[PDB]
Amino acid sequence: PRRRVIGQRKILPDPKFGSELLAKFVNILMVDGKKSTAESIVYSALETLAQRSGKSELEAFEVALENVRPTVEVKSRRVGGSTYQVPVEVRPVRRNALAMRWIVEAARKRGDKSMALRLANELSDAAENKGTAVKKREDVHRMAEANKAFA
Amino acid sequence: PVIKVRENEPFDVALRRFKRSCEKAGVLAEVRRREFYEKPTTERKRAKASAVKRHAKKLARENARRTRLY
Amino acid sequence: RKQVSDGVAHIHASFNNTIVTITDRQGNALGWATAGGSGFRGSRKSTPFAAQVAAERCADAVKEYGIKNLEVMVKGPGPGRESTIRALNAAGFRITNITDVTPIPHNGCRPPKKRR
RNA sequence: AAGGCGGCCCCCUGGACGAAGACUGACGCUCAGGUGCGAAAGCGUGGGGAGCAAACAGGAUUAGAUACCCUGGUAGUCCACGCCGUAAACGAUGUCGACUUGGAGGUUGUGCCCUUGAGGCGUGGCUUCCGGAGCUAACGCGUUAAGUCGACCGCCUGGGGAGUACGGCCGCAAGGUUAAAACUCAAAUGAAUUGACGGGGGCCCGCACAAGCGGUGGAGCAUGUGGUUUAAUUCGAUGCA
Ligand SMILES: [Mg+2]
Ligand SMILES: [Mg+2]
Ligand SMILES: [Mg+2]
Ligand SMILES: [Mg+2]
Ligand SMILES: [Mg+2]
Ligand SMILES: [Mg+2]
Ligand SMILES: [Mg+2]
Ligand SMILES: [Mg+2]
Ligand SMILES: [Mg+2]
Ligand SMILES: [Mg+2]
Ligand SMILES: [Mg+2]
Ligand SMILES: [Mg+2]
Ligand SMILES: [Mg+2]
Ligand SMILES: [Mg+2]
Ligand SMILES: [Mg+2]
Ligand SMILES: [Mg+2]
Ligand SMILES: [Mg+2]
Ligand SMILES: [Mg+2]
Ligand SMILES: [Mg+2]
Ligand SMILES: [Mg+2]
Ligand SMILES: [Mg+2]
Repeated sequence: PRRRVIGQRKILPDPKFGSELLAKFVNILMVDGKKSTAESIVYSALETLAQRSGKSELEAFEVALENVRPTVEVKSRRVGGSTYQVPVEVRPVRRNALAMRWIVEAARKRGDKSMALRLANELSDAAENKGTAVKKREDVHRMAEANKAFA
Repeated sequence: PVIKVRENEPFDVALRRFKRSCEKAGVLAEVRRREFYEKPTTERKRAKASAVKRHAKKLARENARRTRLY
Repeated sequence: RKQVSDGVAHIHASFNNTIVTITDRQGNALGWATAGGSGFRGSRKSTPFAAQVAAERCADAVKEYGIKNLEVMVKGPGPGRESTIRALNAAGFRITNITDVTPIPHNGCRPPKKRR
């Protein structure tokens, strides 16, 4: 968009829990364009996570995002022979979506049986402040303070 | 560019006063112009264009301060 | 040792690096720290923030002398010319004066060639 | 006068301009051959050498890089005395006189009022910018003419060969000055116009980049093409398109 300002069309808050934030989760997780399989996988995975540790089905899943949200991210600008990254803050709207993506891409790399099981395990680690999700958030944080002299 | 910090005040204002001293005394600019040696012709040529374009700005102002534009 | 009460701080800025040396009025060094010496080897040692990191490092490691007053003598117009003294006061010093000493010849020796 | 001349002081010296008068009374302008000065580099004999730096050596980039970039570095740049005598030595505009509407300035004298204090009125000398008539191919010049005229001098006669060869003069040398011919081409050129282009400058765009999702190139197969085979493997389409 050279001359365009956008406004994202709204989406339906999920029926089971009413959180539009969780409704994005099924949209990000959904593959090949189908919600029937993706929505049930998220719901089923949330039952095990909630049963395993702590009440408040939504709040346990919200703790994981609070641990994987990145507060800074680098962007590259080419000047001479080599590009060098410059750090920049993350707007809170994109901040939610970034960690919301990292969990799913890290979940698909476990060796478990069901995608629901892999998602439950990853969300457990994130809520416990461990695993691949926070590790990905750690690199973008470390590599943004690695070269902070640029701005 | 010697500055003497007064009774307390803020260090930022003392720093802003020291920066103003260097700007007013031309410490920054003289180092750059004397880092390399340029030939005497280039010195005479650059001053020629600097004065010519400075006066040309004044002579081009009179052609727009009275002519309606829109 | 000797618990020097007041001291001097020389900032040697340059287009490529920054050196911070803490002394006393007698001109004897106590500790030094440079941007290149602070692990910023490469193209980042000329950044203004790279001088911030080095100034604290030289403010530290001279705590043995108990220095409480500093005079700042900035030199060598470059990137790290004002940031490096913002960090000096953040270390707790009470800067008495700031002076700019820098070699400005009255058309002395001939400088090198233009670059192409 | 041109080349050129930049801390302060001293002592030798040239030129320019202005006010008011005396004085000589055509003593004037130009100048072939001559004579003098003449940037930088260069040469000779002595000194000096901080910094820069041809040559040179190493490190890089590169397909190579005898270059640009980096770290070093000698002649030279500096002084005295002699040679050299060439530059885009250029306002690419010879010197000397006369006349021909105007503006805005810079610098240096001066004689009146209002020594009312700033100021106002003019006359002199150099000098910068813009423009009127006029000039001309157009750019442009335009009272400091490239305008209208006088007096002398130098130079030019298609482009290469060529400011070269030979022969003189000059120089220690580098080389300088004077200076052709055979042969070859139908052009070479100046200014301006319309485009196109730029690793020139602006402003605006779009699945052009950025933010994402899914793919191709890897495998098996379908289909088209190139090639190769064949008695024939019918003809056409061939960057985007
Ligand atoms: Mg250099
Ligand atoms: Mg003659
Ligand atoms: Mg010479
Ligand atoms: Mg010599
Ligand atoms: Mg010698
Ligand atoms: Mg070199
Ligand atoms: Mg000549
Ligand atoms: Mg010649
Ligand atoms: Mg000249
Ligand atoms: Mg000139
Ligand atoms: Mg000529
Ligand atoms: Mg004469
Ligand atoms: Mg004019
Ligand atoms: Mg000759
Ligand atoms: Mg000859
Ligand atoms: Mg992209
Ligand atoms: Mg394939
Ligand atoms: Mg046919
Ligand atoms: Mg065919
Ligand atoms: Mg064909
Ligand atoms: Mg055809």
